[PDB]
Amino acid sequence: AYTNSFTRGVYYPDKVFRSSVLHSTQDLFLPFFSNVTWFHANPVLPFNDGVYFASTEKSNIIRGWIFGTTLDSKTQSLLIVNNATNVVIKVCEFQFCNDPFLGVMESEFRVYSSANNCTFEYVSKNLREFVFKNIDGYFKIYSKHTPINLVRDLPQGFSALEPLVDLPIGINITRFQTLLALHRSAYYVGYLQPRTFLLKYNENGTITDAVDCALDPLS
Amino acid sequence: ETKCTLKSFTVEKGIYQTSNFRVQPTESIVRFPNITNLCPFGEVFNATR
Amino acid sequence: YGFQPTNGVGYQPYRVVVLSFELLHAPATVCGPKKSTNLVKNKCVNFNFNGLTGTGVLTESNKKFLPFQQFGRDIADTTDAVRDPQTLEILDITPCSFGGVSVITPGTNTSNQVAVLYQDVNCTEVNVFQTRAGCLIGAEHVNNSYECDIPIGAGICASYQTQS
Amino acid sequence: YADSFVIRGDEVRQIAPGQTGKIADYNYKLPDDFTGCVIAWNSNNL
Amino acid sequence: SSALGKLQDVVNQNAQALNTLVKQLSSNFGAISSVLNDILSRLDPP
Ligand SMILES: *[C@@H]1O[C@H](CO)[C@@H](O[C@@H]2O[C@H](CO)[C@@H](O)[C@H](O)[C@H]2NC(C)=O)[C@H](O)[C@H]1NC(C)=O
Ligand SMILES: *[C@@H]1O[C@H](CO)[C@@H](O[C@@H]2O[C@H](CO)[C@@H](O)[C@H](O)[C@H]2NC(C)=O)[C@H](O)[C@H]1NC(C)=O
Ligand SMILES: *[C@@H]1O[C@H](CO)[C@@H](O)[C@H](O)[C@H]1NC(C)=O
Ligand SMILES: *[C@@H]1O[C@H](CO)[C@@H](O)[C@H](O)[C@H]1NC(C)=O
Ligand SMILES: *[C@@H]1O[C@H](CO)[C@@H](O)[C@H](O)[C@H]1NC(C)=O
Ligand SMILES: *[C@@H]1O[C@H](CO)[C@@H](O)[C@H](O)[C@H]1NC(C)=O
Ligand SMILES: *[C@@H]1O[C@H](CO)[C@@H](O)[C@H](O)[C@H]1NC(C)=O
Ligand SMILES: *[C@@H]1O[C@H](CO)[C@@H](O)[C@H](O)[C@H]1NC(C)=O
Ligand SMILES: *[C@@H]1O[C@H](CO)[C@@H](O)[C@H](O)[C@H]1NC(C)=O
Ligand SMILES: *[C@@H]1O[C@H](CO)[C@@H](O)[C@H](O)[C@H]1NC(C)=O
Repeated sequence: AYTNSFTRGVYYPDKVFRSSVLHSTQDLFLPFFSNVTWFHANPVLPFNDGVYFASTEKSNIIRGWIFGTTLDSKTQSLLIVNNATNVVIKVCEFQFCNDPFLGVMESEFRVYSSANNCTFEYVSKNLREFVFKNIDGYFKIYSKHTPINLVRDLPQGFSALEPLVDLPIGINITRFQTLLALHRSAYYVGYLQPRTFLLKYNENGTITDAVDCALDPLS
Repeated sequence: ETKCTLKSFTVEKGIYQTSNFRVQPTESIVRFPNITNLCPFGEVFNATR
Repeated sequence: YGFQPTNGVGYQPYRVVVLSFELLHAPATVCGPKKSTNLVKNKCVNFNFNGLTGTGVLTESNKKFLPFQQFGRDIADTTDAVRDPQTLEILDITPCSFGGVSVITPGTNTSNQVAVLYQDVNCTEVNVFQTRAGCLIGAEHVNNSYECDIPIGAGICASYQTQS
Repeated sequence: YADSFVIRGDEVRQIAPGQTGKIADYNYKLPDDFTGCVIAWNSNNL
Repeated sequence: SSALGKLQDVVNQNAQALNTLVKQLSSNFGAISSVLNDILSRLDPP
C-alpha cells in the first residue's frame, strides 16, 4: 500500500531560538503531500538521503532499526535496539540474520550472531515519528511522540520534530531495516529531498506552521 | 578637533560632527559545558604490567 | 633482558609510551578541555560561549528557550540572547553604547567656548543636561523660550547669551 | 642594507616576504612590506 | 475611522532598505567566512 502525508516531517534545523517571525530555510525535508510506502505486520530498504519514519501502536512491536551499507561483516554498521529495558545503541561489525527480529519466557534477540570490532557502545494509541540523517560523519536523529486517538492509521496535522541524538561515527550508510517483536504467547517510510520551506515561529519559539514553497503557485 | 575636521583656523557658528565615541570592553569571559569523561589517561600511564 | 635491582642506571628498565596524533580526513575528534572563566554582567565585555564570539553587555532576561535551543537571534539575524552552558540560564546581549560627538560653537569670531553633545547616550556613560537628542555638556538649561539659533534636536536649541 | 650569512640548504625559501618557519620565526625575519633582492649560492667548498 | 497608503509607502521603503543594508553583513563576497574574527583566527596575516 501507499499513503499520503499531509504536512509531516518538519524538524528544527538548528539550535537557534526565534520569537514571533517567519523564517526561510533550505534543507532536506519531506515534501508536503508525498507518496509514503505502507507496511503491515520486514524488508531491506534504501537510505539514499535521510528518512522519515512513523509508527503506531500501544504495545511495542517496533523495536529499533539497523543501518549500514551491507548489514553484515566486512564493513561496519550501526545497530539501535530496545528490549523491555531501554535503548541500546551499538556500532560494531556484525553478522545480521537476513530476517532478524526478537521474540516475546520472553526470550528474544535472534537479531545478529556477531559483535566484532566494536567502535562505539551505549546502554542504559501512539504515534512515534523519527527523522534520520547522516552528514559529515554525524548521524543525526530527530523524533517526536504524539498521541493519536486512533490505533494504527496515519493521521493529519502539524507537529515539528525536536533533535534527540548526535553520533560522530564516520560510518557509511546505504541501507536500513526494522526490528519487530514476534508472536509466541503498521509503519511508513518517506524520503528527504533538498527543499526550501517557510517556518512560522511562535512567541515561545516553537514551529506552529510551515509552507512548502514548491508545491503550487500560491505557495 | 573642529578646526582639524573643518580644515580651517576659523569656524562659524553651528553644530559640527567631529568624531565618534564608543565604550571599550572591560575584560574577557569564557563559558563552556561542565566536565565529563576527559579521557582516562590513567590506564596506560597507570598499568600494573 | 635479565633485569636486576642492583644494575647501574642505563641498565634498569624504563617504561615508554609513544603518543601519535594522526589526522586522516574525518569531520573531527578528540580535542583539549576548553577553559571557563567567571561570568560578569552589566559591563561591556568580550564574551565567548562555546564558539559564539562577540562583545557587549550581558544582562538577565525574561525569555524562555526550548530545552534544546542554545541561543537566540532576532530579525536581521543578529544574536540578541544566549544560554550559558553551566548555569542553564539565558542572558540578553546588548551592544555596548556608541554614538557621535558634535560640538556647538557660537562662532570662533565671537568666543572660544564650546558645548558638546553625545548623541543618544545616557549621561552616566561619559552643566550636564539630558535631552532626547543625547547628553549635552557645557550648556546651561534656561527656562525661557527664544527663536531657534543652533538646532540641537527634538525641540531644543542653543545660543550664546549673557557670556555663556 | 646587505645582510650576509649562511643557512641550511633547506630553508632558503624561509628568506621571503611573509612566512612561517623555525628559521623565519626565530632567527631572521623580513617584513611583508619588503622591497629588495635575495641572493643565495651554495657553500660546502668554503 | 473604518487610505494613508502614500504615507505608509515611504515608511516601508526606508525600512526595506535599512534591512537590506544589515543583511549584507553576512555575505562572503568570495571569502572563507563573513566574520573577521574567523579570518583573523585561521589565517596568518599575509
Ligand atoms: C597514576 O595514578 C596515581 C595515583 O592515582 C597518580 O599519582 C598522583 O600524582 C599526583 C601528582 O603527582 C599526586 O599529588 C598524588 O599524590 C598521586 N597519587 C597518590 C595516590 O598519591 C598519577 O598521577 C597517575 N598517573 C597519571 C599519568 O595520571
Ligand atoms: C556543573 O557542576 C556544578 C558544580 O559547581 C553544578 O552546580 C550546582 O548546580 C546544582 C543544580 O543541579 C545546584 O543544586 C547546586 O547548588 C550547584 N552547586 C554549585 C556549587 O554551584 C552544576 O549543576 C553542574 N551543571 C550541570 C550541567 O550539571
Ligand atoms: C505512488 O507511486 C506509485 C508508483 O507506481 C503509484 O502507483 C501510486 O499511485 C503513487 N501514490 C500516490 C498517492 O500518488
Ligand atoms: C537489553 O539488551 C542489551 C543488548 O546488549 C543488553 O546489554 C541488556 O542486558 C539487555 N537487558 C537485560 C535486562 O538483559
Ligand atoms: C576487525 O576484525 C577482524 C576479525 O576479527 C580482524 O582481522 C581485524 O584486525 C579487526 N580490525 C582491526 C582494526 O583490528
Ligand atoms: C563511502 O563510500 C564511498 C563510495 O563511493 C567511498 O568513496 C567513501 O570513502 C566512503 N566513506 C568513507 C568515510 O570512507
Ligand atoms: C507558550 O505559548 C502560549 C501560547 O502561545 C502562551 O500562552 C504561554 O504563555 C507560553 N509559555 C509557556 C506555556 O510557558
Ligand atoms: C568677525 O571679526 C572681524 C574682525 O574682528 C569683524 O570685523 C567682524 O565684524 C566679525 N564678524 C561678525 C561680528 O559677525
Ligand atoms: C538614563 O540612566 C538613568 C540611570 O539609571 C535612568 O534612570 C534613566 O531612565 C536613563 N534614561 C534617561 C532618558 O534618563
Ligand atoms: C524651570 O521652571 C520649572 C517650572 O516647573 C522649575 O521647576 C525649574 O526649577 C526651573 N528651572 C530653572 C533653572 O529655573
